[PDB]
Amino acid sequence: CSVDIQGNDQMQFNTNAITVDKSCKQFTVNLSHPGNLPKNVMGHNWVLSTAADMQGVVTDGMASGLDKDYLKPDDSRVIAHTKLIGSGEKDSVTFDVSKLKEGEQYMFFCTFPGHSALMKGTLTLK
Ligand SMILES: [Cu+2]
Repeated sequence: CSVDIQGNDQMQFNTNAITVDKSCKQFTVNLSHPGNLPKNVMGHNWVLSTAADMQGVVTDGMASGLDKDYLKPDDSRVIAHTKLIGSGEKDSVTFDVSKLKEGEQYMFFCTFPGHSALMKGTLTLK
């Protein structure tokens, strides 16, 4: 596995490169959030996808807007999204690891309006 990742008010993250073990049936991510800069001024998503899909889930996800969770509905290009948290929250995602092959490249990110540039990392498997 579990990671404990957290973003600031800088538009950053920490763990801009994850590694999930194969000797582990599921994976869980926990997002937290640090200063008082609300979920309309700095919210952070932790969405996962492959570095060939991101443009979908960033773009289509900024289309959706706030309420939709800056990440559209269904998106079968996401294997894991937490939700848009903000200052003082925490949330979590407990996904399968079936859902990921090995020898694929997966990037993670925050679909809020422009933080998918400084907030990206990688998820390789194992
Ligand atoms: Cu963000």
